[PDB]
Amino acid sequence: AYTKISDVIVPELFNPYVINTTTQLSAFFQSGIAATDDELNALAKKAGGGSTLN
Amino acid sequence: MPYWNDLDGDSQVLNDTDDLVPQKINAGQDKAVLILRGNAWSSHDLAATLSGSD
Repeated sequence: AYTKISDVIVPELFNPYVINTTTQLSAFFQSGIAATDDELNALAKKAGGGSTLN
Repeated sequence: MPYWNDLDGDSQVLNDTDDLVPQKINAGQDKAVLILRGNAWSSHDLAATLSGSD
């Protein structure tokens, strides 16, 4: 009568992973803050570690 | 088909006399469906030769 799809075997499939980025897109740049001085530089790099000057 | 949701979490206070802890990743799932349709309809004959066209 019938070979009747019931009998034959049905495989499955996959495909490689893909990244998905959850996002609250967040900037609030550019604004304050930006555009640094060099005096805070003299508070940043070694030598003369912090805390901050006056 | 799968996916990897992006990392997130709070930072920690970098401080001596204490250490840090790692954090983790996940995976996710996706599906679809395969569908199929179709049909067939007849014609007549003698009515075609009687009625002036096919």
